[PDB]
Amino acid sequence: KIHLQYAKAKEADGRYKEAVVAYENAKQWQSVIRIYLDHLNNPEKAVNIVRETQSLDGAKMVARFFLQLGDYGSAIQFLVMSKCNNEAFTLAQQHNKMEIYADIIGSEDTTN
Repeated sequence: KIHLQYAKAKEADGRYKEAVVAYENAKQWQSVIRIYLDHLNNPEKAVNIVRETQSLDGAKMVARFFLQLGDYGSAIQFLVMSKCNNEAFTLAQQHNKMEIYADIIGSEDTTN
């Protein structure tokens, strides 16, 4: 919580130097994602928490911004749509319909 205090303080400045530490130490994929996706935009940065700390829908912000390509149907599942059984399945249909991309989302945990 002390780190989160310094996080709010430096956020008022704007330097995400170690505020990501301030967040993830406080177990904030929330604040990590807010700051990085807001500025860093690094898929690896958010994917850190996404693939080792189970970041929920904060990763989904990254995909919400990065789902603007033909092969980004993987991106919709690259971040796993958080917990989603048909959101990413609607996205798989959505290309025109993408059965190949649907089974691509079926690379591990197709649908639930």
